[PDB]
Amino acid sequence: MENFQKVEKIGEGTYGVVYKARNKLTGEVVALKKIRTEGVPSTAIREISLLKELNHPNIVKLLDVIHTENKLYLVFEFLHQDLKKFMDASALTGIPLPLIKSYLFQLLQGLAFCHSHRVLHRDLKPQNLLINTEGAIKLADFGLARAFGVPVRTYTHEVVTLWYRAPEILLGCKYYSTAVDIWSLGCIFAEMVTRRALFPGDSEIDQLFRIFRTLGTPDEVVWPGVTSMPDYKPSFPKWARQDFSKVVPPLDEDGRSLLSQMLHYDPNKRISAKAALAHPFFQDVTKPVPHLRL
Ligand SMILES: Cc1nc(C)c(-c2ccnc(Nc3ccc(N(C)C)cc3)n2)s1
Repeated sequence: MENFQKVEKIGEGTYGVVYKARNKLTGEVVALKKIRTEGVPSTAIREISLLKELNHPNIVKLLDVIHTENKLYLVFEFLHQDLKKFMDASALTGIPLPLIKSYLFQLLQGLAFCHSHRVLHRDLKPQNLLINTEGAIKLADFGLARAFGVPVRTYTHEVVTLWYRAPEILLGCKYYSTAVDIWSLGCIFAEMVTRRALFPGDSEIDQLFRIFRTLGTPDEVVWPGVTSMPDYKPSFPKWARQDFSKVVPPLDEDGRSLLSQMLHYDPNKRISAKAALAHPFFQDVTKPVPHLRL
């Protein structure tokens, strides 16, 4: 739009490229997401528009949705840093535990809010988790999946990450729930603690087999109905489960306990965002300040 001046390519999401822009009028700076051209589906517009109402302290506010020349522009509140970069910058030392815990608690609140309104993210990842100098962390691109859909190949000619995708999605379940966001957050939680991706799969089956190698191949005992999933193959190699003490050290037992409940195979046994908030892991939760470099 003519009311925005692109300052820099802040990223390239699934539905489109994201830019840091300057409203030539208001003078406010925002992150402008342009989504590519038959005229854009009406259903999407109406769905995306509803998102303008779901406002929460831990959800990146969607200021306006601009649909001109039959193109889509999502105007979001701008934040100075994503979790990915912050992590890379913390690589040598690592993010302090008090901060990791504050971030998880805030993300969980955001999720609780979204899940209570029957809205899920479906594609949580370090790249759409934004932080500010205030010690707050926010979820970006919420509800955009129900608007369109994330494939395995992107227009940016790059590659879609499956590292945080819940097993029910990889196994073909087409009617997944809020539980998929909990799984992703769990994978992110573990990544913050170890400074290494939990399940860095390079393909769908490679992704599924890395999960299996660590948590063990799911069966009807631990996941009733798993063998009935569309893509479940009786020929899946049978891997034994591995202790969480080796999965995410030196995370304390409360943290390990919580992560374990966030990583349960059965979506129904997977702890909810609301319940996660009552976990003893957050008994001593605080809100530290990140040492950000901008
Ligand atoms: C994918 C994304 N989708 C949305 C809606 C994003 C967003 C929203 C608000 N601020 C920022 N800020 C921001 C993003 C990246 C960086 N980098 C330095 C990579 C700095 C600030 N990013 S990111």
